[PDB]
Amino acid sequence: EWQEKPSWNTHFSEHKAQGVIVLWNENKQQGFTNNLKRANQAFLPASTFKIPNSLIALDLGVVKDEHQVFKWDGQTRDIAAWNRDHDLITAMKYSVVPVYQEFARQIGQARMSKMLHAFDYGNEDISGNLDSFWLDGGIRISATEQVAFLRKLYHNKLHVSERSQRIVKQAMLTEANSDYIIRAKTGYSTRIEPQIGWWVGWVELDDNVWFFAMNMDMPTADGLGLRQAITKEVLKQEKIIP
Amino acid sequence: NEWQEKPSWNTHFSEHKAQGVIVLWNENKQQGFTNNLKRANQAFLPASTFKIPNSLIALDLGVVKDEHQVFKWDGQTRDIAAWNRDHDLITAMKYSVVPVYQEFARQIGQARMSKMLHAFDYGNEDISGNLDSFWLDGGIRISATEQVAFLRKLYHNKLHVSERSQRIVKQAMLTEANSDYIIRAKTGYSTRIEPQIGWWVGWVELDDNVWFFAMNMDMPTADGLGLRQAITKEVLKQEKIIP
Ligand SMILES: [Cl-]
Ligand SMILES: [Cl-]
Ligand SMILES: [Cl-]
Repeated sequence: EWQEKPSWNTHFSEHKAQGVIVLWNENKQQGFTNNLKRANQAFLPASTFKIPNSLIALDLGVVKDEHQVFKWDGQTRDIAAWNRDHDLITAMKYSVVPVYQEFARQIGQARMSKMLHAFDYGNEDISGNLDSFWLDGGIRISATEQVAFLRKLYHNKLHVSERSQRIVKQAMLTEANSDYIIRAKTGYSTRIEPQIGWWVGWVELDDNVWFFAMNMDMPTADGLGLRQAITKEVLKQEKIIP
Repeated sequence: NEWQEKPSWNTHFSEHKAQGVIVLWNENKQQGFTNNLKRANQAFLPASTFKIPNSLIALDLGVVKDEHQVFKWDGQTRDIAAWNRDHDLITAMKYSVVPVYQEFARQIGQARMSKMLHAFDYGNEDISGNLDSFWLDGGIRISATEQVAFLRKLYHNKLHVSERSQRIVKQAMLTEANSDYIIRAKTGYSTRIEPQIGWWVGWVELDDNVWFFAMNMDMPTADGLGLRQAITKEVLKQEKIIP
């Protein structure tokens, strides 16, 4: 079941922001959100799509392992961190779009489409450009659907090999300390309105896992840091992290 | 492998009234560094750093099925409160839960434990002593440079166990991670046979390189346990490996 916590709206309004956070207590099989309506509203995934894209590329052997080098093609693109060699870990960390656009070209429309359906991923729709449908094409996913997808990934329940799922969860590693581990991926959809930021992932504790997915209106890139900060405010209010 | 002595790093021990060795290995350049070459090659009891090979063996023999399988508490109230509860592989490594791993060793048995440690080229490969305590008070000995040689094989999935077991153990070694680095490591604290020492062994993952490390230091009281990580981090920062 889900549970609306209207009080959670404070963490968006006090930063002059609008958005939704969805939390799922894995032990209790219970979910929470500040707004049920926006929690089920579907948006472009933008770079959160790197999670399923990585999985498919690994499963098909386009990516051999997490340290295989994807050599820069020498084309100077607008983001300097993209204009160099990467592996899967740094391609995820630096959200290196051209690396993932090449994965999509190699996967191809037929296999991309069939795998998204097998994942039950959002509307499972790849309409648009093969190399950009997750930025300006027809694919859409909600915060609650991100959580459903992530829980399957966490439990190795997607129907790719276990190895492919473990490698992707490695590549999602964002923060770890003696209190918690976070595996997650940011997103920033700017190509079509509404411009939004994403953060989806989970928090591993000693004895529970808490899945999360948030999106928020992002008129300016100046607020991108709020994706993680609002999420962390909610986690601390709920005593999930100190 | 190829080591170079940097005696100036001794200040990181002596300024804390400590005595020990740190070994650092630059994977890209295939180059090693240490404050003291002799102690870097001196073998000690591994204590709970043995949980790294013991985990690998237990996973590959199916004694442990996966990293969230529950090891029920055996009902004995031991001195370390964090031990007196159910554990999985992740939390058994994090809280260094010895009795869980003593039961693994009893399930593994002497013949398979010996064969696997020979396969890993682990230290002196000697399992003399009690099957369930030889890494705390038996015959096994391993040096800081040997720890690194072992960890490099694990990092590259080159040890003679399944890739899955190696990936699970590297996940279970996860200690710290941020936007600058990831540390996969394991502490140890050898108290049963003199000289009592502390250990920290592992590696630092950067965007473009991997730095392996193994340190040990004398530990006559538990008061200095935090220096295992703090001295390592002092060296890492001075060398610009971490901010
Ligand atoms: Cl939409
Ligand atoms: Cl992308
Ligand atoms: Cl142990």
